Amino acid sequence: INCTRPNNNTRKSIRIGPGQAFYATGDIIGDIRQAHCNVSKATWNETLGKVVK
Amino acid sequence: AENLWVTVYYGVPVWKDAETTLFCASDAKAYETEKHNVWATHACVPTDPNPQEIHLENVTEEFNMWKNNMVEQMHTDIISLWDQSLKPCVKLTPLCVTLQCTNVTNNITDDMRGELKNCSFNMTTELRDKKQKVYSLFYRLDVVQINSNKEYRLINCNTSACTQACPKVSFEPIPIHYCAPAGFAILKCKDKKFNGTGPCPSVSTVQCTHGIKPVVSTQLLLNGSLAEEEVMIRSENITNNAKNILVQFNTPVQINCTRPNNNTRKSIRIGPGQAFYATGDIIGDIRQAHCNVSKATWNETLGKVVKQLRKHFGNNTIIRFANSSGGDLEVTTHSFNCGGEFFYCNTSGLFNSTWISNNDSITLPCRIKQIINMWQRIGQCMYAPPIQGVIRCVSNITGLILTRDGGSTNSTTETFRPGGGDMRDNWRSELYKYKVVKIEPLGVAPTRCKRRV
Amino acid sequence: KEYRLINCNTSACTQACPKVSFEPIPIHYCAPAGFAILKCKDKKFNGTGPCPS
Amino acid sequence: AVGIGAVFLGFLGAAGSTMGAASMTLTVQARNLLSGTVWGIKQLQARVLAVERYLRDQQLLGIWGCSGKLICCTNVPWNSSWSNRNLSEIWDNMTWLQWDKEISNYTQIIYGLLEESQNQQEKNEQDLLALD
Amino acid sequence: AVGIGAVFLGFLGAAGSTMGAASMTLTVQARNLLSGTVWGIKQLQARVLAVERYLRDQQLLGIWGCSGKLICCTNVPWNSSWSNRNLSEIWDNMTWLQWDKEISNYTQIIYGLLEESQNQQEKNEQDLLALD
Amino acid sequence: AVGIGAVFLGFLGAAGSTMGAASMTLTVQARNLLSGTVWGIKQLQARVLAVERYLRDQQLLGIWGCSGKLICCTNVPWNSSWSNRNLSEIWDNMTWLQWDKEISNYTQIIYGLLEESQNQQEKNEQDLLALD
Amino acid sequence: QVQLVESGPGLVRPSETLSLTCAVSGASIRTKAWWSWIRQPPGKGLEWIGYVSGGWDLPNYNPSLKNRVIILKDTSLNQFSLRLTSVTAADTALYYCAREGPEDFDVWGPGFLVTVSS
Amino acid sequence: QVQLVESGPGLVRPSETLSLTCAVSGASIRTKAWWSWIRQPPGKGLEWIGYVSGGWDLPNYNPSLKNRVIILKDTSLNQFSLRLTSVTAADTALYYCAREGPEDFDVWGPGFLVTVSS
Ligand SMILES: *[C@@H]1O[C@H](CO)[C@@H](O[C@@H]2O[C@H](CO)[C@@H](O[C@@H]3O[C@H](CO[C@H]4O[C@H](CO)[C@@H](O)[C@H](O)[C@@H]4O)[C@@H](O)[C@H](O[C@H]4O[C@H](CO)[C@@H](O)[C@H](O)[C@@H]4O)[C@@H]3O)[C@H](O)[C@H]2NC(C)=O)[C@H](O)[C@H]1NC(C)=O
Ligand SMILES: *[C@@H]1O[C@H](CO)[C@@H](O[C@@H]2O[C@H](CO)[C@@H](O[C@@H]3O[C@H](CO)[C@@H](O)[C@H](O)[C@@H]3O)[C@H](O)[C@H]2NC(C)=O)[C@H](O)[C@H]1NC(C)=O
Ligand SMILES: *[C@@H]1O[C@H](CO)[C@@H](O[C@@H]2O[C@H](CO)[C@@H](O[C@@H]3O[C@H](CO)[C@@H](O)[C@H](O)[C@@H]3O)[C@H](O)[C@H]2NC(C)=O)[C@H](O)[C@H]1NC(C)=O
Ligand SMILES: *[C@@H]1O[C@H](CO)[C@@H](O[C@@H]2O[C@H](CO)[C@@H](O[C@@H]3O[C@H](CO)[C@@H](O)[C@H](O)[C@@H]3O)[C@H](O)[C@H]2NC(C)=O)[C@H](O)[C@H]1NC(C)=O
Ligand SMILES: *[C@@H]1O[C@H](CO)[C@@H](O[C@@H]2O[C@H](CO)[C@@H](O)[C@H](O)[C@H]2NC(C)=O)[C@H](O)[C@H]1NC(C)=O
Ligand SMILES: *[C@@H]1O[C@H](CO)[C@@H](O[C@@H]2O[C@H](CO)[C@@H](O)[C@H](O)[C@H]2NC(C)=O)[C@H](O)[C@H]1NC(C)=O
Ligand SMILES: *[C@@H]1O[C@H](CO)[C@@H](O)[C@H](O)[C@H]1NC(C)=O
Ligand SMILES: *[C@@H]1O[C@H](CO)[C@@H](O)[C@H](O)[C@H]1NC(C)=O
Ligand SMILES: *[C@@H]1O[C@H](CO)[C@@H](O)[C@H](O)[C@H]1NC(C)=O
Ligand SMILES: *[C@@H]1O[C@H](CO)[C@@H](O)[C@H](O)[C@H]1NC(C)=O
Ligand SMILES: *[C@@H]1O[C@H](CO)[C@@H](O)[C@H](O)[C@H]1NC(C)=O
Repeated sequence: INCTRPNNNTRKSIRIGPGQAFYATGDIIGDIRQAHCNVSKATWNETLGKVVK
Repeated sequence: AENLWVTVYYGVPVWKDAETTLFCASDAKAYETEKHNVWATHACVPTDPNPQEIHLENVTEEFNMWKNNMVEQMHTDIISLWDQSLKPCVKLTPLCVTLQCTNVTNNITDDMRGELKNCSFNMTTELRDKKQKVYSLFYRLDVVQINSNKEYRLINCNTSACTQACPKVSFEPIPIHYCAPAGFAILKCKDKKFNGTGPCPSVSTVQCTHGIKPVVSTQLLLNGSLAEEEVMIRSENITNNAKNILVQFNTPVQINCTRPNNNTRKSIRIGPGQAFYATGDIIGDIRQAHCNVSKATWNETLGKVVKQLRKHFGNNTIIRFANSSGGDLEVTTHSFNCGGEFFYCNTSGLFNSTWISNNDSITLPCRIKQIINMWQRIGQCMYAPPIQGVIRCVSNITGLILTRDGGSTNSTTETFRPGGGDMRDNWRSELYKYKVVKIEPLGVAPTRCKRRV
Repeated sequence: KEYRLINCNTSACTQACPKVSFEPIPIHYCAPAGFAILKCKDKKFNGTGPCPS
Repeated sequence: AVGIGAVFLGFLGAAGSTMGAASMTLTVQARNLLSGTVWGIKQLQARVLAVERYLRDQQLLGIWGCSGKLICCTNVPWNSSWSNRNLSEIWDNMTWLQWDKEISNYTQIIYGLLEESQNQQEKNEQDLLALD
Repeated sequence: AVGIGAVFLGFLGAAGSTMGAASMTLTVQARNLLSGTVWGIKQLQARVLAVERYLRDQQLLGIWGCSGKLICCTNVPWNSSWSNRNLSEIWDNMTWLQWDKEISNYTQIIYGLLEESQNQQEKNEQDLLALD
Repeated sequence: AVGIGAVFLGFLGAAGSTMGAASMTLTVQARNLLSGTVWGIKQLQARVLAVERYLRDQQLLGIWGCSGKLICCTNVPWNSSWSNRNLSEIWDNMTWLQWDKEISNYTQIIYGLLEESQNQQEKNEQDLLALD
Repeated sequence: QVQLVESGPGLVRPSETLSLTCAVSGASIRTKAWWSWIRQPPGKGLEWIGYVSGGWDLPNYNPSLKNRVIILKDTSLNQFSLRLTSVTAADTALYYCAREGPEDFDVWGPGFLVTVSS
Repeated sequence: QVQLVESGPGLVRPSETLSLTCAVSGASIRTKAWWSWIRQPPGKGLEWIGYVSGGWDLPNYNPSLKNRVIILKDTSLNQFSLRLTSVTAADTALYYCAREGPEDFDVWGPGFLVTVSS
């Protein structure tokens, strides 16, 4: 299985207080896409055949 | 007779070198003071008085203070104890605030800046709705200029929170005796002349070490164990210069240190049951903290260490001293904790001398930081409470920590500079005598006896 | 006429959790190995001295 | 020295003398092996490491011929390749440290020989008490 | 298998074989019983539970006839109602698991019989050394 | 009482009786000596103090003549200045508490005498097995 | 305040294994006590079967009971059980669980008639 | 730097139990040492009474002292005590506590005249 978030992220340090770091999300460098996973169709159909058997 | 059998002897005296944990021990006189106004006589067993220093004869063990254990364990124990004596005390998170600071009321010249800055600021009271305006004094080394008007902030307020030390617990050293547990013994090399590494021909086993008071000092280590007759220098390698040189001399040099500025502490209520101890009035003159030393005794001890240092570098060798080459504050000066307040005192007056092969008193000015960050952690700073009264202390200088400059290119002179470095070189000045061994019983040996059926 | 709480200038206060109740459950004390608890079973016994039973 | 004539003093005192002289003083090195809010964990792990080492030594003895006899003649022979020295010389000439340096290689085979000898003695005693 | 002929291998290796074959390999199951910031409490309670179980077993042995002999004939007889099988059959026919399933009921009376036998032997030996 | 005739009951039951009667019941006082997020430290230090005391007692026995015999005749004599009473009177007349009050002074010299006697017996047995 | 209550059959066939069990409340089993079984044939006197102890005594019976009596204590359930293997019809008797203490058999059980009949 | 100081009587009746006690400072008792008692009749030579050890040696005395001498060490108080039961007036002597070490009796006590008189 392959899984990815393709949205590139930039973290940003915001100082909450003395020595308190919070990590927010900055810019989306690039396209705004949707995170997704992939599996091979044939191997998944074959393994479903195996578990059916 | 030649049909030799074997025999197991249990309880054979033989040991090996090992690395195990250790055993705290404090004297019961420090236990007599109630509620632990020094750290951890409850986290440390009471010392059995006059324990067994049983001698060993015709025994040769190789000691090595540089790859020694238990100095790492002493460093870890003191660090963990210093952390464990702060978790009760008050965090100074609400103190990080915009400070309106001016100079202290003083007839200051424009050349010499005021070391003390008065600072007024907002502060929360016990009640959340009401805030108060309050003033205090701080040093130059604790405030920076955030950016007409002149407004400051504390130095630590953008790296870490600070924990104010409790005025109950004092930082004066009580002597720590280290003891081995069961199945281990501490061999003390009792040799008079012993340079820290190699075979010690006169050792003695022991169960508990001597009184090792943990002092915190960078150069000019204080109140240590002085040598028997000579002045002994010790190095892991004298030809190497990256390693320090621990100089332990015989006659302890008396040092007098004082802050003459009389101080009045002031309790400011941060919140419910939260006390902060600021500086109030300077009752009297505004003077500068200083540390004396005796001129003749210091010149004599420098002559002694020159006479001893010429052994490892040839007779016709010029030996000169210099001050520290730079870096952070607390390795340039020599720093310590007198009366529960920290001194950072300049040492250029003690190390301007050169030495050829053939009633006064040195004063040297100090500076007083109120916050400290010792051991150089990532997120901890200790604020120290200002103490009442003119403060003085007398101490016995025992040894130096020197460093040879990286001399090349065919020079007769070889200069020395005092370098603090790691704190472990203090404890390596007091754990050179001891090592820890594991007893292994049940040796086996051939003899002539057969077990009958 | 404005008030404050009584404790607010000596200490902070911890509100008790409504889960944990303060009603006493009986505690039995027991000795460990190598120790024994002697109970003076005398009827008339004023707390001090020889207990014959 | 002080303990001359009546050859004894405190523990590890015989460690410099020869092994023949040190053999008469073994009870105290056997003795000083057991007795002696986060530091309690250090104290406790030291104490249980001490009793674990002592129990391992007592179990190593107990599977051999001697439970607590503290000097045990046994039935395994001695390879003279191991010592390869004069027998009465080592009891007037060598320390236990030097002897343990000598037979450092020749270890852990002796213990299996001891276990084989003790199990053989046990099965022989079982047969002897069986046929009677 | 690999350990055929010279019948031994690692601990619990004889657990499948018969009790007669397993009786020759008992030293290692005796051996692997002792040696082996909040997790230190778990480690410590595991270690002290191990040494408490081992000391309870050694004390149960020590009040009987054998301190560390590891095979002990004794003076108590055997009720044949308990085993009620052929004697030499069980050493070639039964595992220790099946034998412990057999005498699960007939337990804890044997131990008091052993204690009575040992105390009787002790008072008899005290009388024997007293009148001499 | 209930245990009259067959003189036994639970542990510390014989503590009121005379030492001659109490001598027949010693196995249980020996038995009830070992078995029995910050409170775990208290439980653990209690358990390891119990096993440390038990191991110190077993080691004090093991360096004497008896490992686990629980009644040990030995080879040291008795100074009659210590007891200075009629011998058979104390086994029908005295409790163990009163006897321990009697010989409170005369202690810790007996133990060194026991160690000297055991080491002398060990060197005599070593010589006896050596010349054979 | 101790209370002993027997439980088990009162009608069994001869040449079988008889077993009762007496529950104990009001006190503890592991006391200075012999938890005992005592019987009585009907119209006749008592017959002490045996005891067991809450300490570590070995149980001692009447030798007339022919080694067929095993009294087993259950300290985890505060009970103690009589056994009688190979019974006969002449062993019909009231059975009693009791407690020997510093006084002699203070708290008994009520005592139940086991009538062994074929 | 060791310092030994005797304490006790100097005038006792004969046929009694004599006992001194020497306090030790400057070092430890449990060292490679025999903490010893040595006496001297007045005008005459020394007379070694006996010793005790800070290790685990059994104390060994002069057999001329007729087994009336028990030297007992007190490691919890850094002391060691002489005893002498059934004294006579001829046992009048200066008494000395001392320390046998790798050198021979370096630090003594000052030595006090016990004059046994009736
Ligand atoms: C540890 O201790 C040592 C020992 O004192 C300190 O070393 C001294 O440091 C100071 C400065 O840090 C050195 O500098 C001296 O400053 C004096 C004051 O400066 C005023 O005057 C000069 C003009 O001379 C102006 O430019 C300046 O803006 C100030 O208005 C000077 O007067 C000194 O000059 C000296 O040398 C010249 C040479 O021509 C002479 O003509 C002068 O009369 C005078 O003697 C000098 O510039 C001082 O030199 C150091 N002392 C020594 C003995 O060398 C360390 O600073 C201290 N460590 C730390 C961290 O502070
Ligand atoms: C302590 O808290 C008080 C209360 O907030 C602070 O006082 C206030 O500070 C602000 C910032 O300077 C003042 O605003 C400015 O005031 C000046 C002068 O009036 C005006 O010219 C500016 O335009 C701006 O409004 C505010 O007035 C002032 N309030 C009061 C009542 O003084 C104070 O700064 C805090 N710190 C200290 C050290 O007192
Ligand atoms: C070790 O000793 C030497 C002198 O032998 C010290 O050198 C001196 O260092 C100071 C500052 O570190 C120099 O002061 C200068 O003052 C002017 C005045 O305003 C300032 O503008 C400069 O920036 C500088 O601060 C001083 O000139 C210098 N001495 C010489 C002769 O050059 C050195 O600091 C000492 N090191 C330590 C750690 O004390
Ligand atoms: C280095 O060591 C010596 C301490 O013995 C100190 O050297 C001193 O340096 C000052 C510099 O102004 C000298 O002051 C003047 O020197 C000229 C000669 O150049 C002289 O004619 C003047 O009358 C005036 O004294 C001073 O004499 C000199 N000391 C000696 C004994 O010659 C200095 O304190 C040390 N360096 C540092 C950085 O601490
Ligand atoms: C998941 O991603 C991996 C990335 O490595 C793919 O593996 C590669 O697939 C290509 C296409 O067939 C091959 O040419 C490479 O040799 C493969 N490399 C490795 C290391 O396996 C994989 O095919 C992907 N799977 C799916 C189902 O998308
Ligand atoms: C450091 O301060 C101490 C303060 O006690 C000084 O010691 C005194 O010095 C004076 C002057 O010589 C003597 O009269 C006193 O007898 C000393 N008292 C004691 C207790 O020693 C010491 O001299 C100072 N040292 C230096 C180098 O300044
Ligand atoms: C899986 O593969 C078989 C063989 O080609 C096919 O008949 C079947 O329809 C496949 N399953 C799916 C869900 O496509
Ligand atoms: C140290 O004393 C000697 C002897 O008086 C003298 O020659 C030397 O110059 C002194 N050293 C210093 C740095 O004054
Ligand atoms: C022990 O074995 C090593 C090889 O591992 C060998 O070098 C050494 O010489 C041996 N020791 C002795 C004393 O022969
Ligand atoms: C063990 O006793 C139980 C009764 O508790 C009985 O059911 C079982 O059959 C007995 N076991 C054997 C092997 O007879
Ligand atoms: C034990 O010794 C003390 C002296 O310490 C003495 O008073 C006491 O009488 C002695 N005990 C007996 C029973 O004599």
